[PDB]
Amino acid sequence: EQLPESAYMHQLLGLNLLFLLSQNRVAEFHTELERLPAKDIQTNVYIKHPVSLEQYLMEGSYNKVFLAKGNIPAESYTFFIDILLDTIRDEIAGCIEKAYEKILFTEATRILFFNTPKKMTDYAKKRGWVLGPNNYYSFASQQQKPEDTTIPSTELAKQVIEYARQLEMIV
Amino acid sequence: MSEKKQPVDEDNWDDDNVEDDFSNQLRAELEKHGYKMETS
Amino acid sequence: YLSKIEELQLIVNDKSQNLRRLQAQRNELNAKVR
Amino acid sequence: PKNPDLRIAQLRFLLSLPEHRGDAAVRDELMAAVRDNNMAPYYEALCKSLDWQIDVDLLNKMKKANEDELKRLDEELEDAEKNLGESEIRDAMMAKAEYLCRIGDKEGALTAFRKTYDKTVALGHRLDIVFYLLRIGLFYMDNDLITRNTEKAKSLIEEGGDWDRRNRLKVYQGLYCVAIRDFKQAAELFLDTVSTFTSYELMDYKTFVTYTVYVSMIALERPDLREKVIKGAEILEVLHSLPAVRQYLFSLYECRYSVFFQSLAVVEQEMKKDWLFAPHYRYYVREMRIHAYSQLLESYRSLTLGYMAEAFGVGVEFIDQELSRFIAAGRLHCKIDKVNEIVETNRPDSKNWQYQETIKKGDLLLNRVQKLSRVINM
Amino acid sequence: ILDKKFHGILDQGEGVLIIFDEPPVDKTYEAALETIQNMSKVVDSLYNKAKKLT
Amino acid sequence: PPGGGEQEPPPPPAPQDVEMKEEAATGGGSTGEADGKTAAAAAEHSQRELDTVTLEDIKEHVKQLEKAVSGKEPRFVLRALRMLPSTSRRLNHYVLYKAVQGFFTSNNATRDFLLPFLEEPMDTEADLQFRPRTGKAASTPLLPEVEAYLQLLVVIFMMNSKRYKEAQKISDDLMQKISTQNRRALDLVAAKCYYYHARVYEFLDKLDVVRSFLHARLRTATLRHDADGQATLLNLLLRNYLHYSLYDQAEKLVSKSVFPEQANNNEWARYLYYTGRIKAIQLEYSEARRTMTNALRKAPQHTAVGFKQTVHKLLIVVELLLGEIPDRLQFRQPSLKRSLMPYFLLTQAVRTGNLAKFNQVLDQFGEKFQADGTYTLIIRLRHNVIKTGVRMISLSYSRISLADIAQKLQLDSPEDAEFIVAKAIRDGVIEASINHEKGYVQSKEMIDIYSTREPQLAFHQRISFCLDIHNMSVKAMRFP
Amino acid sequence: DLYSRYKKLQQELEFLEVQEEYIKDEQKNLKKEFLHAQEEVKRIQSIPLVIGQFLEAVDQNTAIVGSTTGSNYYVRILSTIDRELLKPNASVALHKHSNALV
Repeated sequence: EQLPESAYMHQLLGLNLLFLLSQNRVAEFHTELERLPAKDIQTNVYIKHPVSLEQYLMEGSYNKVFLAKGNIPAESYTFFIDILLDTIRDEIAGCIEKAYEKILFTEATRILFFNTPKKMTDYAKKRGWVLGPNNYYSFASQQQKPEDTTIPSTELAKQVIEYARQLEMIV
Repeated sequence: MSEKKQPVDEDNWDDDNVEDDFSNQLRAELEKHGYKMETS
Repeated sequence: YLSKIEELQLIVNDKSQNLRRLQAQRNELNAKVR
Repeated sequence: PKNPDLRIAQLRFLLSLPEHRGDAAVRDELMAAVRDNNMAPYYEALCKSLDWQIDVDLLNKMKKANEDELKRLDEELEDAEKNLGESEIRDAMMAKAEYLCRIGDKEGALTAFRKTYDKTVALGHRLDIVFYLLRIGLFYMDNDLITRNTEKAKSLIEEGGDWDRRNRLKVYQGLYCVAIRDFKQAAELFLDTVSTFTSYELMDYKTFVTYTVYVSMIALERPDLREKVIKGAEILEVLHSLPAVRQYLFSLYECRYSVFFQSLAVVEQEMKKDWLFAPHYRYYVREMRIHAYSQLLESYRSLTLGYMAEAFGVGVEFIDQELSRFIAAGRLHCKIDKVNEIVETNRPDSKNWQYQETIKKGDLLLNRVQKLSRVINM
Repeated sequence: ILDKKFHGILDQGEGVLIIFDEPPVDKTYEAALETIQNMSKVVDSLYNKAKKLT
Repeated sequence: PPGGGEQEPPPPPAPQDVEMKEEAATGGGSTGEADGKTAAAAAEHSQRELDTVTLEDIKEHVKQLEKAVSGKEPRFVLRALRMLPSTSRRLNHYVLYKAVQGFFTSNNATRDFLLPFLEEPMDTEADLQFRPRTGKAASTPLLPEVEAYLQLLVVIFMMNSKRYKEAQKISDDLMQKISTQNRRALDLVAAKCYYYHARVYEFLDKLDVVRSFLHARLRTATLRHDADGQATLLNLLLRNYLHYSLYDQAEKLVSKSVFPEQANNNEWARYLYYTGRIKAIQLEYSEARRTMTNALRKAPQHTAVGFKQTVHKLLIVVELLLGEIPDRLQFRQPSLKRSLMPYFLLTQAVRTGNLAKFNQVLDQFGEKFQADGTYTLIIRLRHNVIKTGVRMISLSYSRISLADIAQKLQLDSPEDAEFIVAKAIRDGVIEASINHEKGYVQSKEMIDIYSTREPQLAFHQRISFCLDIHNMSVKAMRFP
Repeated sequence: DLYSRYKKLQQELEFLEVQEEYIKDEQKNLKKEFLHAQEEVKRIQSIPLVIGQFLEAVDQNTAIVGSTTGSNYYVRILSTIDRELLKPNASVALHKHSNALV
């Protein structure tokens, strides 16, 4: 415990924070934040702004994250915030399947990226969301809970065989 | 016995749940009635 | 050392003797009631 | 002599908790304190009231008069053991020891009560002692010393069927049930209102009427409510006496959905400045709100704020936030819409209320038996 | 409706009354009055616990 | 001054009576009866020695001025005790030194003769045989010198007393530990002295040398002997490897020593608590909240004892991080309101849908957070707050506009109300459908896949727990 | 001596194995013993029953009855009887020769 200061100390942990966020190492992400108690909180905007970035990545905010990505006046970060770009690309490509029952195409152009790309072919073909007239169309799927009725019945067979088994015991 | 090692250091509760509903907003809510009967 | 610790962790196993105490009082119960 | 003793604890509550209300209370607290020779129960309030500039002689002459009155009886005891009556010593200074205990604190209570209790074989004196315990344990709000001899008195009640102690303890357990959040029990104990003797704790029979309406307007919905307080007559005459009592009754039974908070404003502002409702008036208000909203929402399913603004009152956003909190509180299930101006109801609310209370009591009972079963074996 | 003489629901834009009913709620009493008493059971056993401890 | 002159004689002798006879009878029973007792990892007099340690945790701490225990140290160290006929004159000396203390005044030799207060177990070729005698007589003198709490020139002599206790570790790890369990008596004595050893290292720097020593001290269990020392040393290894951030916790994961199987209900319960905090720091909640609750209800045996309120504090951190939340002051104490009320105002803020109440409390009591070491709540609890708000309002409104709920919950924009509610669906909170042309979020209701699935799963837990109650009840009833 | 002191402990380990196996089967067997013993008790009634009346009880498993033969007896009782069913005054079945509560 001598610890003299250095050149890239305050943002080398930001580099590790960035790519260990881009690995989805969230347990590592929150056990890494412990060794610098107030350095990561009170100050050091290239720690506080990556974790404010993650504070926006907490719930669902997409383009506010890209505003924060559109302002880092530090060094490159690009080889890992492009991984963050892609992990937001499949984030919209994951949360598309919810109650976007119909969406006009150019708002998806705004949120996704790339105005008239072949990435619209990538999404509309690798994904579903049938490229119809100015609209990604939502298909329907069901579960019905029909047959089960039986996995209830056999898991209750397991559970009540267990109840009877523990009440059963005698040695 | 039980020295509990020290390096370290109804009547009350259901209506405290209800009071946590009552705490930050409308504590003595009786006048806001008469405050807002003439507002709109 | 080889013939030393083996006896000790053998005598660690004597909770089975107390289980036999439990079951001996249980057998006492059932035999006397019968 | 503990009959005028309730107004003391009344003013003990009424003085200290409202900040600006601190003049008339200390005035007639003095007017009650420097007579009756009161010495002990007000040292806390002496540290809550003023300095009482000369505490030197004005109270020590009083406690010296108390010492004279005390050991005239404690030197009457040898004159009463000369002719042993029914232990005339203890029979004399039992009520005079409760005089001394009206002066004193609860130590004179806890020794004089259990002293004179094993004297008598006539249980009426025992019943009077139990009344004394219930009253002084209510004075210090000792809600646990009194629940012992509630049961131990009901054992002394129920050797048959009587008048006195049955109706008296009906009043006593009614006040204990209204002390805690217990309302259907308070209504069932205040069911009588017929042979409730004009008392010291019933300092007005009219106040007894106000209490038994202020809990019966919560307890039951309507399957005896009209029959007791509307179709009845003995309650109807004395609620016909006061306007404000009959006001909320015929309001809520008439469903005048705007005068409700006027009536409730009067009753609630009195409820603030009234004792034995201090942890209670807050849940009381939302209770009345949901109880009115139930009988409103029961009839209609095609209703909205556009029906609220003219028959209920104003502040559509207040209706919005209030019903939002009360519906999202797991209470009065009915679903509301935004600007399409729709408040739809769920027509049975009897699916999960079925499942509800059983899990909600099993939670607390299992949490009890966890710790208490792991108490044994260290 | 208010007097429980009747199990209905009204319409204002339609003038339609509709009748519906589901009687049995025996499970609530059935278990709740067990549990409320067993509270007092374990509170009676509290004294035996305090006697065996100290 | 004459009054103080007669306030001088009565304070020595009654401590000089009971503080004498406690270790006289108790230590005689312990050291002599540890020969037999087929389970003498701790004798019944060793639990009585635990009880006397509980007594002089509040009776006397310092080396006792006014000349009371100041002669008990050169009395109780000057013990050769080679064989029992050579101890009878010492049994007389136990009263003869009291006669010396009564005829004259005693001689309080502080901080100079304490190191030749460690040469009396060498007196005229003395004994290393009864190491619980010399171990208990190296704890009960030398640890009240630490309860003097001097921290001046004798912390090195504290340390050298603990170096002679490392020589007690040498005699512990070499001298004939076959079936006597002098080692395990010294494992409970080791627990005690390692706590006070640890407090010495609390008043000084990090013990990374003695952390390697503590590594070896843990690993010397399970192979030479294996009883309860692994427990005590496991928590004594945990105590700062919690407080220091790095690796240590994956080691707690891969630790195949979670199970020392009994720890007098004290160490086991607090072990549950420590590993509960450990599982709580890596965001795992349901696995952690059960051992948090069990650790709270497992060692409760006071009223507001402190670290009981530390566990009762930390317990609802993870439940602020769940979404379901209890009212915390269900166990409030009159020695607790100070240490509950800012934290209770925090959970007060969380139990509504507001976030502007929540954001103020960080800047309010971030210094309290610096004290409590719980910064991780504020980076992620906003998530749970907004999930609670959207859950509440979604249960409220059947059909809501995003451009109303967003500004009602200060989101400042309607377009990410789509995002937050879209992951209120994607994260599985709400089912509610949206037209993303008009911006309205209609919500519907159903039951009966509730009643087909949901209650029976809870009843399975209830009856598994109550049948475990039945199992433990019978298998602990059957000792008679 | 450690060759002997280590080798002789294997015998006691084998012994504790044996008895831990043994008391399980004993415990299982004794319930079969117990129920057949219960029903071998039950040969007492079968058709010569005489009717006394219950008068008093000393304590557990001892009572006092007075027969309809005028006199009065100090009898023992069977462990079969549920003790709720008695002690105001009940017509009770007695044995002829032994004259005991049945």
